[PDB]
Amino acid sequence: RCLFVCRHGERMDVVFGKYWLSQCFDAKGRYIRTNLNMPHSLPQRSGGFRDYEKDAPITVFGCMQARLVGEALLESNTVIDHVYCSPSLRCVQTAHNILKGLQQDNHLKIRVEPGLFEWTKWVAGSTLPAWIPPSELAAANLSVDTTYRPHIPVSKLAISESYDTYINRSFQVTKEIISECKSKGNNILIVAHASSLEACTCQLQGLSPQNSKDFVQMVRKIPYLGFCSCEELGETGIWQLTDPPILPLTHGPTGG
Amino acid sequence: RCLFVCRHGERMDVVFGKYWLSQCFDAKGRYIRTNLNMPHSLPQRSGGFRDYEKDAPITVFGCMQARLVGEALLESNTVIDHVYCSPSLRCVQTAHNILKGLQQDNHLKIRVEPGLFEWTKWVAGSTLPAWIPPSELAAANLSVDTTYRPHIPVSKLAISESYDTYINRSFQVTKEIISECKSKGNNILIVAHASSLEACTCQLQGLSPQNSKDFVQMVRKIPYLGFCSCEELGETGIWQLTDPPILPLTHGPTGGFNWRE
Repeated sequence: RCLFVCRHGERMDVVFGKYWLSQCFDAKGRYIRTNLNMPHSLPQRSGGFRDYEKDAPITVFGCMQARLVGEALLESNTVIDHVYCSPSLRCVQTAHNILKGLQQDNHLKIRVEPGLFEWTKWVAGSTLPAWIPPSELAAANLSVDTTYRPHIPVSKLAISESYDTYINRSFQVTKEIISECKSKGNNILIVAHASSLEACTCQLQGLSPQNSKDFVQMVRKIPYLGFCSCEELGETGIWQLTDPPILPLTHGPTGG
Repeated sequence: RCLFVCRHGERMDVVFGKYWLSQCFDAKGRYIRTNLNMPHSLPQRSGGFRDYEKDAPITVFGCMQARLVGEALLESNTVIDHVYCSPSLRCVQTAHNILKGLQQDNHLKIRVEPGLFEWTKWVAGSTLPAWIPPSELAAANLSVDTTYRPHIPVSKLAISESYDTYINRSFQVTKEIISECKSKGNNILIVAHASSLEACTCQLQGLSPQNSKDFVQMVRKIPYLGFCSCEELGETGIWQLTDPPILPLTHGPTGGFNWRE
């Protein structure tokens, strides 16, 4: 009956900049944090830590943003039956932290859906990020479903894809998600990107999509852990926006 | 040995603005939070919620900033022997949350020192904030020492004091703190305001205070939980700024549009 879509939390490569790896990895490739907003450790990646550069983790405070949202869901008695995320490490980690907040991290298993990845035009670099595969994510103590069959496998995503291609895959993927969850629980959570909130829901509400210009402008409105909800109207496959089951989250920078 | 001075955590009245009380208290004075960065509850105050007007609490994120600082101190095996704070609720709550991170919120008792309050020129009106007295703080789940006799009681703070008066009293209170702790511990933590980092340590180190115009520019640069450290050279009474025993803490805002639709 309800679909919840939310943006990942605060990024290491935004707080500490594009050259963040320079401030936490030494010449031998040892992780040595230089700020309390950096995690105590980062999982070992199969391609080495240089894989972090196009696929950075959330910060300590990004983890907290996510946890507070999970706690809010719990306090509102909002049951989540199915949870999906983009393959980006920041989305997987946001989902895992929401599950911790919800006290469901030992029960729900996150379905990693490469079809939830953001518009690949925004991939900062020549090629797609070396996403940590679900088996390795589960090994890094992220509550991921290793058996989930993705609607768009990683190899079916195209670098620098068109806007129309991006929009199309969002709606199709969302519809496939809704369909497979249909008989098996009421509420679905998708943890993905700012673009996902617009792209996953636009045609779902029966609205016409916007040009890439209006789209990019709408995407800039979404805060970290920005959270929206839809409710299915009868059948139709038309969903209508609803007031979210939880309060919004707003904080400033450490500043100074 | 070491003197640590830090700024309080993120303020409710900064994030949610001057009129935050109007947002979260109804006409009957019931607190109803409207954002996940607002605490689940707030302490009852003697004069009702309007006492918050000039004395705002920290946010959920402010509590976490302070907790992480306390956790970091624990991880560096930095033992805090005495802890003082400004009588401002934001400073008291910050110090309490640091003690929680430090796992000392049952052992250390915070010494509320009105002498650590910021420059009184920054208080609007002709009256000081209605600070929660130490007895009522200890009662409101904040780990304060009700036995502590302040160096500068509330009554001894001047309304709209001059810059050099603020700088002098900061110097004087810090020396008095240092002196009373000498027999009993090695490390002192002061939890206060942006202005406190320089005001408490400048003359201690024999450095000249900046003019009040340069000072204010310097002050706005200090982040929430910004943390500095002075160390004493044996029994000389000579103090010098040192690298702090912990890492800095930096994060951004939620971003996007503050308000939609």
